[PDB]
Parts: sequence; structure tokens; C-alpha cells
Amino acid sequence: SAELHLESRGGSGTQLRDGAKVATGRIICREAHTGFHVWMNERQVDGRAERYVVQSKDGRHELRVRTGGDGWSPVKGEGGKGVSRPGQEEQVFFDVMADGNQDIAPGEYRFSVGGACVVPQEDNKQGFTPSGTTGTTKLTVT
Repeated sequence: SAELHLESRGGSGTQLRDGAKVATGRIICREAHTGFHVWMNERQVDGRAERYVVQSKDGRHELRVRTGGDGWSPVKGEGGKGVSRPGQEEQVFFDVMADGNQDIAPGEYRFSVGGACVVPQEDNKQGFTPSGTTGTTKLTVT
């Protein structure tokens, strides 16, 4: 069972404060593990999976974000990004703190979530589900 749904209470171009988030989705689990695994799908900076600067949709601006590193834990997540915080938890809605500080250049940004919650590892016996949820979240700036 999984349910990754983002929600941007604020559109965009409203002058992003150095941190002020935007999209706070939520992950849901129910299996043996110690972490929630989520992503943004917006490539990656340096190579972490936690706090990582995302780009827009018209390739001309970046929209900083914070989430997989509030207090989460860096986990081996396909596609560079992907970190987990306590997961065994039934569900944790993670907020994405836009590390702005001034104003986020006009245009549109697209952010795709995907908090699987489960992390496959070298185990004796167990099924197979290496896909994890998927979600969108675009910031319309004008």
C-alpha cells in the first residue's frame, strides 16, 4: 500500500523566502524497515538525495528545496536522489522547503515526488517491489 500525494498550498512568484516551502506530500508504509524513501525527479546537485536544488520546466531557473534532509537519512535510492527518515511510521508528510531568499525567477517549475517507503535489501525471503510511488508538483510563476 502506498499514497504519495503532493500539495502546493501556494502557486508561485509570490517572492520565495529563503526557506519557505511549497509542496508538502506524504508517504505511507506498513513493512519491516527504518526509513521512508522519497524523491523529486529533478536531477540532482552534487549527489545527495536530501536537500537538493531543483530546476524549473522552461530550463531557465532553479527552485531550491529542502525535505529529504530535515532530519531524514541518506538512503540508496535509484536515480541519485532518495533518502529515508524513520519509515516504519504509518505515514509522514514531508514538506519541501524552498530555499529561496528574494524571489524565484518567473516561469514554471515541475517537481515529481515518489516516496516508496520500502527499501529492498539483501534479505533471505521477500517479494519484489522496486518502483515506489510517483507524483507531480509544478510551481506556476508569473
